[PDB]
Amino acid sequence: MKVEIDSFSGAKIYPGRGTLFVRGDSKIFRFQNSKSASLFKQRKNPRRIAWTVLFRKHHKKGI
Amino acid sequence: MATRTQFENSNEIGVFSKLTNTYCLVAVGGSENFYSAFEAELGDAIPIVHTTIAGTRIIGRMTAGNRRGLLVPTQTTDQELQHLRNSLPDSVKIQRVEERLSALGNVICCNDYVALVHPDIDRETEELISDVLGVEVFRQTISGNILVGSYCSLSNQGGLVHPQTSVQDQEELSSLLQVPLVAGTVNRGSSVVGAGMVVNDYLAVTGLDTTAPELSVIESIFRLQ
Amino acid sequence: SHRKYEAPRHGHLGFLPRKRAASIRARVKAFPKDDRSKPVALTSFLGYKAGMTTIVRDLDRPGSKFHKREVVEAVTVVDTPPVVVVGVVGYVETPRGLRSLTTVWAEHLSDEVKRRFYKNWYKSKKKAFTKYSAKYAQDGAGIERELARIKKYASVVRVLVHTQIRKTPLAQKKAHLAEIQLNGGSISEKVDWAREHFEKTVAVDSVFEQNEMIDAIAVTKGHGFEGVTHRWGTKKLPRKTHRGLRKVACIGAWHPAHVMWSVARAGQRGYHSRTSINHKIYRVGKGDDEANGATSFDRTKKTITPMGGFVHYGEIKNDFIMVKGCIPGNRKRIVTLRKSLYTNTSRKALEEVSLKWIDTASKFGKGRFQTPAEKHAFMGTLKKDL
Amino acid sequence: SGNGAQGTKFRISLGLPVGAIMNCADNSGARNLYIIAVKGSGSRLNRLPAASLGDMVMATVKKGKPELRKKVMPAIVVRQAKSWRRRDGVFLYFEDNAGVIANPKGEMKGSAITGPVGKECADLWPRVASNSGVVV
RNA sequence: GGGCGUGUGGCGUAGUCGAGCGCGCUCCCUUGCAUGGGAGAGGUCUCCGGUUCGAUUCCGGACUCGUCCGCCA
RNA sequence: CAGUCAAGCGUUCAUAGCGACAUUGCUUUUUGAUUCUUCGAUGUCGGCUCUUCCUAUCAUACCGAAGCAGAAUUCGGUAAGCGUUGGAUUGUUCACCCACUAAUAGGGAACGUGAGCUGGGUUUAGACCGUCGUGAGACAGGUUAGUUUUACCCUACUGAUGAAUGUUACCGCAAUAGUAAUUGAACUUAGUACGAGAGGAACAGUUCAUUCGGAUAAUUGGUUUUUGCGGCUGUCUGAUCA
RNA sequence: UCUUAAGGUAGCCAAAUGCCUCGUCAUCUAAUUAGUGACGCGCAUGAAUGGAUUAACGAGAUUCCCACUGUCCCUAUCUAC
RNA sequence: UGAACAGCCUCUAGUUGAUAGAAUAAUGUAGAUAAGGGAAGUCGGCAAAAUAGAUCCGUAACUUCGGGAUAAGGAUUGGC
Ligand SMILES: [Mg+2]
Ligand SMILES: [Mg+2]
Ligand SMILES: [Mg+2]
Ligand SMILES: [Mg+2]
Repeated sequence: MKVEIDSFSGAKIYPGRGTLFVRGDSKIFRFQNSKSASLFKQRKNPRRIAWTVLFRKHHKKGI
Repeated sequence: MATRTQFENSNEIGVFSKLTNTYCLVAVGGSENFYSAFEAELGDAIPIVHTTIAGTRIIGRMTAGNRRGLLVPTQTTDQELQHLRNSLPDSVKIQRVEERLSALGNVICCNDYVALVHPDIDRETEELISDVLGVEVFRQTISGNILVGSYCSLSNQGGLVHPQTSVQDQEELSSLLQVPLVAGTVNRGSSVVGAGMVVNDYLAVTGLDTTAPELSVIESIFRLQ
Repeated sequence: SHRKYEAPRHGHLGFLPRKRAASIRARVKAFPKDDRSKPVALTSFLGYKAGMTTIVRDLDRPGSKFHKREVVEAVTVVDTPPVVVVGVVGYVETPRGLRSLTTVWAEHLSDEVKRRFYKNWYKSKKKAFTKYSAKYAQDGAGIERELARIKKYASVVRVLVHTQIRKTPLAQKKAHLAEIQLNGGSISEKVDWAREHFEKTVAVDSVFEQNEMIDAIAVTKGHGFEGVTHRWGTKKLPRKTHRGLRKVACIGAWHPAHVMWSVARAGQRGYHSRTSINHKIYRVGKGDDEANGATSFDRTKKTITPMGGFVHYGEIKNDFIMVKGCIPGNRKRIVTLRKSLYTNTSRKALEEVSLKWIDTASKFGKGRFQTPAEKHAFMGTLKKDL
Repeated sequence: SGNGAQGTKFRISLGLPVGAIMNCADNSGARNLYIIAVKGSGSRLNRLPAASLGDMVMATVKKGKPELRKKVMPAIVVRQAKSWRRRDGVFLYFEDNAGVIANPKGEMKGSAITGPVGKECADLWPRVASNSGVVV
């Protein structure tokens, strides 16, 4: 199997878990759950959502 | 020979097969006649690999191949990649491509020396083609057809292009590729010639509905005699 | 006049009446056909439904488009402690059917099985099978005359077995007792096997093995009184309907001047005993083993229990059967797993199955992690961890 | 589908009933396709015949070029936008409903496809896979 | 749906079993408020079978058109 | 709707398929005829919903015949097990088109079904037009607006208890009653059999699908009084916190 | 030219007025007994029985389009009583 | 608060009356939400949804020149 990464939060996606979304510009996004999927549809920036891997990488948290 | 073959009724052989000088690729869900054509014509000198690309029977439109290298999309699984690595000779290089257009047989029309690509490919993918295939690359369209792999059939000796192609585009592409090109049809008038047939230096395989003048044009332009 | 447009009948008439079951343990109405050549073995087993999870396996179907490719499938887990053999019974065959003639019990009966014979256990002198154990502890006098009676008569031998409810996380303390048919050897060999196995435990791998197609017999989940729209699946009446719209409009013609039995009406939904056939066993797990949830490809030592335990059930410290798909009944319910009544080839019942990965994430939410070590490695250190 | 099917298709969750309007992905000059029928659909009282990805439908061009309007023609669904499950268990969906025009044998009226197509459609129709830019 | 009758040249129209006239225009002759005259072309008689010796004609079938009568509370 | 006879049609040949002139029947899903029951009222269109029955079988199963070479088709037998659709117009039944399908067969059950619905039509009282009439008014002529009541009883049906079989508990047997699965596509057989060619099968095998049914909730989606967490408006607790 | 007092003028129309009738042609739709525009030997239109036209207005009648949605495919769930 | 004797909250004043208790089946009455499609439902978009205040831009045919018109159609809005 392959373990994919969340396109919004960077969480690990196990097989059969979450959803996938193909945008009209032929780019693939993978969501681990409806929470990150709905935040993506609400167009929030993952750099400003405090629990995401990209936020913690930006803010040097836990280093 | 332009060999008459069907894929279970399908007269498009370039969709389900990829033929180069060094290897051949065929789909796993194929008939005995379809395998027997490649087995008899190619012989034991050239390996024939039954493969699946990205879980799809279509392999010719998904992959772009060369005698030096093979390009596969990102969606190709590790089991398929390892099976191709074992089955293929050590000379060829297999490298995954991470690119949005992702259907390399449609995107890329290539031979041993020179290649035509889709105009809008990424620069990293162009450099990856030039590295792995060792092939000089041009971004060009065949009379406004961006899918140069589907709308051109190319080999070392010559090339077949789309029938509704401007003549000025024909000498421009011929001078750019350093091979003679003929506008013609395959499979009783189907426009998609690259999807219609596969060709290499000594063999061309086409659909059963490809007529005799079309087959004569094929053997004339590809010098298979 | 005739019905204007044809449509199929709503519901199945062969599952009638849709009433509550007589007991919470469904009856095994038929056992596999005996042949007197195989060794003596049970025909069925008892377990408790624990819950469901997913697996990933590589499909082997030579001709499918998903041949030699990974698929993810839903399996359900049945917790099966080793069952305890107490008692055998023999059945003679009469022109009015099968009839039991004697029942010979084991000597020492545990408290969890003799709680089955009581409604008020806490106020009792616990006098059960006391004079029967007094019939024992002689040499043999009142015992092998009934055993030789079962040998001389009794064309069908069945074994009384009972679960070990105290090994499960259930709070019941009162075991389930059942009859399981023996399907090997002669009548004397059957009763000799039973006599040797009195007061002894039989494990689940002695009766089941992998890639075996089995049947699940259980009582379904109850739902109480239900209207006709969800109980039978009839079409909802339009919005501007006076006096309600979750109904059947015409419940019969003028003649015959009675409501027919075939007309869908409201009543009890669920809690019916069902037998679902052809479920393939993917794993016969051992409870005396770590890395139950590990496969040859995963190879991380984790048990079959998910994070936080099975929801509403608990732990799987005993042996278990991983079986493909859905079985009737909800969690914490007794379920009888039975061998197949016929030999199925089908190129699907003969498929050899080897698992790749088993899901052990939490079912009490959108679980991200399979093991607490993986969760700690991903999240780093927290405030509560010093 | 029916006649021009290259193999079989697993059941995809039906997302396009009769009366649905989808975008017209090819370069044939039509803008949208209006679904009036699904090939191979069954019969049930009150149930609308619905289409999924890779299905062949009967459609009319509601908006587009006047030589394409006001007539029925076969079409092939290439983008679904209602989420469906594969046998590897990913739930996936596009962001719009889209199809292309074809004859009853399945070869495309147009020549190029804009945007992605599904692999369950590209495997089933080779001409769509021939003119398709990206297959996901 | 049924009944009854109808079908001719480019147009209208005459036909007892043995396709004519008029109108359109082809040509020629003839002359304000533009005529007349003379030779022209023009049909598978709605179509298909049988009778006769030969059916526009008699009969049978089909097509087409036009009339008349027709559901419920 | 079904027979009997057979002058003829069918190149030849009554009966493969038909069949004139005659003649024997069946049915009560047509419309009449009659007035037996109901006028101290049995709710008269159509549709929606739902069950069951009939066979005079449209499809599916197995067969017989052909003016059956193959493919397609036609006639007939056992057969009612199983299915018989989505729409535009019209209040409609009916009809007529579009389209899918294996097929889009015909009917009954107080012209099934209004204390099941609806109220478009018809069929009150308002109003307009045309025709008729001096007029009041008339018109299965057209148009528009027009209250759809009651079940808590008995039976029936669906589910639920329960006295009495010395008491109580556990494990069982099975009389009787019900019953369920259905249809298609693709690959291959095979461009094979057959045929002069055009054309072009079938059995076995494999992978899927349609309709139906019984469950189930690992995943995905839906649902939110977990008023669980966060945010936001207005006001009130002097502010803050809450 | 008859008949009669005089013979339907200007306009309008399968119109809320046309039996035949689902009139014929065009358009609208995949498909329209609906709608609109034309035509008129109009059963039985027509001039203060008022004719034709008409901006604005209408809890009036009818048709189409965009948006919108549990009206529907096909149902599911929640709250109060 | 707000344009406002609108709606919502509060002060003075006045009530705290309407048989209650326990559970949360079906069918109701009233209030709601729904993936994908978007009137395919129906006699008929019935019912519901969508739109909504204010500022700026822009506004057709037709007309009795007064209107149509908030036509249609776009953008913005908090706190400091
Ligand atoms: Mg009826
Ligand atoms: Mg019927
Ligand atoms: Mg859960
Ligand atoms: Mg309906």
